[PDB]
Amino acid sequence: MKVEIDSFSGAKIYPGRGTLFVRGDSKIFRFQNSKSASLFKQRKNPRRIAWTVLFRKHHKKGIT
Amino acid sequence: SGNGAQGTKFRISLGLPVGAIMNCADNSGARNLYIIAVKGSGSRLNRLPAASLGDMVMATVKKGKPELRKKVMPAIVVRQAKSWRRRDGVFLYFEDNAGVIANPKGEMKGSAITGPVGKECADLWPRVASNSGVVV
Amino acid sequence: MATRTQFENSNEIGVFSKLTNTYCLVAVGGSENFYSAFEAELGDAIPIVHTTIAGTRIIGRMTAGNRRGLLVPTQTTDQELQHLRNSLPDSVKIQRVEERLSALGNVICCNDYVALVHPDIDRETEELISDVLGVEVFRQTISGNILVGSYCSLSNQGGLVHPQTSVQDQEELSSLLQVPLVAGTVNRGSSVVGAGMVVNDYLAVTGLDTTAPELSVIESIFRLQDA
Amino acid sequence: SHRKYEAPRHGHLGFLPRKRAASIRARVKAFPKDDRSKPVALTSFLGYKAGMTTIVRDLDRPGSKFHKREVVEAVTVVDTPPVVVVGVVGYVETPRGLRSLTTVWAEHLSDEVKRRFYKNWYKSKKKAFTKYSAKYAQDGAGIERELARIKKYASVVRVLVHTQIRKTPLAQKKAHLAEIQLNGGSISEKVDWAREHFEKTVAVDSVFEQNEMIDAIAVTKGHGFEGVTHRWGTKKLPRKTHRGLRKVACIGAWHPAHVMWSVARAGQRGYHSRTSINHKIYRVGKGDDEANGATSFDRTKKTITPMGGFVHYGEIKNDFIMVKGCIPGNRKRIVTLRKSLYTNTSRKALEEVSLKWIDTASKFGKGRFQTPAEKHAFMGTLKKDL
RNA sequence: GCAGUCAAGCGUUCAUAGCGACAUUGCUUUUUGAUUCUUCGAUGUCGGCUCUUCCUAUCAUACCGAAGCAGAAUUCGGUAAGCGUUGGAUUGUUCACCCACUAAUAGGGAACGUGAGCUGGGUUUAGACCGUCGUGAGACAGGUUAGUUUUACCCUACUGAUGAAUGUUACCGCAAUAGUAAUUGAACUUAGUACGAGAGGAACAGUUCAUUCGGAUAAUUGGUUUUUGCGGCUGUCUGAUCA
Repeated sequence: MKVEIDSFSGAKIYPGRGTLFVRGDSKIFRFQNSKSASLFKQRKNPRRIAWTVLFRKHHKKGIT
Repeated sequence: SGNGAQGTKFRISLGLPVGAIMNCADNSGARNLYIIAVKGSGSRLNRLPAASLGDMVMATVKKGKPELRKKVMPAIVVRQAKSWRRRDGVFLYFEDNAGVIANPKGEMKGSAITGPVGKECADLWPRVASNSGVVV
Repeated sequence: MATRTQFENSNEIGVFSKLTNTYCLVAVGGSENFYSAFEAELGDAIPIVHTTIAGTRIIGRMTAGNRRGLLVPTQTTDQELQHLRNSLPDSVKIQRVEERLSALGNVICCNDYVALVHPDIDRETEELISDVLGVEVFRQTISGNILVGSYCSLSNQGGLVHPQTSVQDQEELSSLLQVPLVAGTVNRGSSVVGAGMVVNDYLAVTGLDTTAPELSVIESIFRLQDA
Repeated sequence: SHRKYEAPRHGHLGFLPRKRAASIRARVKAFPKDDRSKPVALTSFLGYKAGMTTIVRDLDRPGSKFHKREVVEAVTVVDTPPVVVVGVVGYVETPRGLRSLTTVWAEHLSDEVKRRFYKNWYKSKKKAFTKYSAKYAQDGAGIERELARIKKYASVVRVLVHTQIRKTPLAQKKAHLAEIQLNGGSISEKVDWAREHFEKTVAVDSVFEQNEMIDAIAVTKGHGFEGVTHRWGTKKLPRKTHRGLRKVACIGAWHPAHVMWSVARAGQRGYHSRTSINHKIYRVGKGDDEANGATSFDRTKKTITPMGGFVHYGEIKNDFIMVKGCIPGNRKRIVTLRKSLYTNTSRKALEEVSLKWIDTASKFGKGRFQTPAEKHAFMGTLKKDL
């Protein structure tokens, strides 16, 4: 039982939760849920969505 | 199944009814395939036979070298884009439908396959695994 | 010293097994009349490890290695990985690799002193492949095909290629490998050479339907019949 | 003429009629065959259905491709406050079928069980069993009179039991009553075993064990009066139809000129008595414990109640049978778990299961976190908190 | 259109493995007819769609008997209607014939089942065009195009839902009668074994998956969104910020 990270929203992914996505160059994308899987299909940038991990990582939130 | 199928396959979600048109991912020279039937399918009034990843079908070449056209030949589904469920728990799907072109015994008319290949395909058809790059 | 073996009904032995000077690896399905075919010629000398790679029965397809080490794809579970580290010797070093191209069997062909890799594999891993497999790396294509590991079957003595290969292509690429190369077919005329047989110095196994002229060719170039 | 293309029926003729089930508690129509060499024990057990959740486990099933790898699976949690025995009843075989000759009740009955005898509890003087509890006012020669009529007679002995509804998040307060036959030997030893347990309590692990294959008996979720298409699964008619496209078009031939019981019609759907069989038990849970929902590899102490509790149910503070698959009836219904009626091999049965993980994340949303110790771990402190 | 009886004869010889000519004896109401018994103070006419059920004259599956059956394969018969029998291109088409799958893609009945169930492509009004025919109005072994598809609330039947009288009232049951379901295929093994000069090449048992059907159920994935739940955006109005 391995726990992976959602590559868009950063959440941990427990078994049987979410979907996986294999793009044309075969790079694999995992998603915690339909929300982050829908924002990925809209071409939204992860680093400008305020609640994602990579967002807070650039804005330097909570690492203090 | 029948000729060429090694072992059994675990049912996955059917993504390609009769009439579907998928990319043909091999280098054999066909640009796309047109599924006219699915090998081994069941018979119920009004259903359309429906393919899935790793299946063997009957296809024709709409776009591609005219040598290959106007003739029905068997084909194999290497990609789906209708998300199915593995038993390790994941749902996954590819970016689009795709397939390769084969003989009733399962050998490959082409020498390569581009982009990913589902590992429900790669295990069930030993020649497809030998031609594959990325396997999922 | 060739051997005819049929996994289930399959004639492709390079799919299901990965055979090196140090160790052997075989598929976990079907009858051990397949598995006994390795031991009877091998004996008690080398290990033989039943395994699944990424859950798939295709181990030599997803793995590339020589006696000095093994490379395993990322989709390999860790519940499987440790099993491969204990059953092999501690001399063999497995180092897992994350790459765009998942099946490492087709992408790489290597014998102890030489490797040939698919040209599109990243410059990071050709560094690593030098370390784990302990070889020199050369990016080539055998007769304009793509996957080298499936279509060119090597061993320290000599190596084989698919029949479609040009003669200027064979003589070109033999100087790279240092070993005599021979075109041919296997499994009653299958174009795919590296998926139809596995071979090392003292053993070669191939599908039951290979023809007697073909078998001698395999026997001759791999120096099977001694000597 | 003839059908012109010959296709299977719509709907199973064995489950008719589809009328409403006649109680919220589903009957048990038959019990396992009696083995007189075993100790005396009950053939079924009552419980309440909490919810479902997710299970990882290693599949060891020789020859399969998924052999020795984790697989996610759905389980249903049925909740168990221990059952308690208020009486016993004998039955004598007659040429018209089994018949109960006598009934014998416990001395002291709880509020809950006496409440079952009352539509109006608040207006009641609560006088049930008052004259009966005075048949112990003697040495008991009137009740031991009757237990002697059971032993002599009574091919089979069933034991009236009742649920404890006050350990359950349900609001009911009125406990469910039921009979359970006992398969231990010697009908003389059956009424002994009963008489010794009156007003005592019985627990899960003394009936069902690990890995067993049991029946689940509930009344179906009611969906109400329903039309032919979604009830019987018919084709929807073409767009162009007049007077509705969701129907069955031909209701019969000219002759016989009547509609036949086998054509599809609209009516009650859901809320029926349904027995499903061969459900492997992944856990038999402890009432007072921590790490009900941990396991040998897991090691973090947490119960099986999800974050925020099971939706529409409660917290699972009692014993529970945790059974693979899905089960008739919906949440908060009374389930009756029966022992199997036949021996099994099947190699899927007889497989021993070890649960590698259990899903305690919330069912009221998309749960990102298993334990609140996990949530505060990742999410950090908030504006309330510290 | 279907089933027997005699076997003149085809078949290496061999009437009955497999047939039958000459003819004779029957069955069939899914052929076409003949008659004109009921209906013209109207039984709504083709086909498809939808859906149920029965027959057996068995296409597949089950178990059997036979061969001029080594195996493999196929063929003929036996009990047998339990369960199945399909997706399409062309055509209004029933029929048919082609493509591909299938274990198989059998034949029929029920007012040529079924329009207060649909549809309205066909025939078959009134409009119009052509070809032949007629002096003409007009006619058609014809071709073509456009053309209103009504009603249930009644009685039964069916499907679901209550219910008086069984001294009152509650709980736990029994089980008469009725209905009843699963299905079929392939892969690994057995085993490259048996049979066989060879070419080729099985099966009982066991095992992993699958097709059609059925019953549930909603942890996960998906769909749905009047939680108008939260955010975004447009035009305009409340004097603007805000709401």
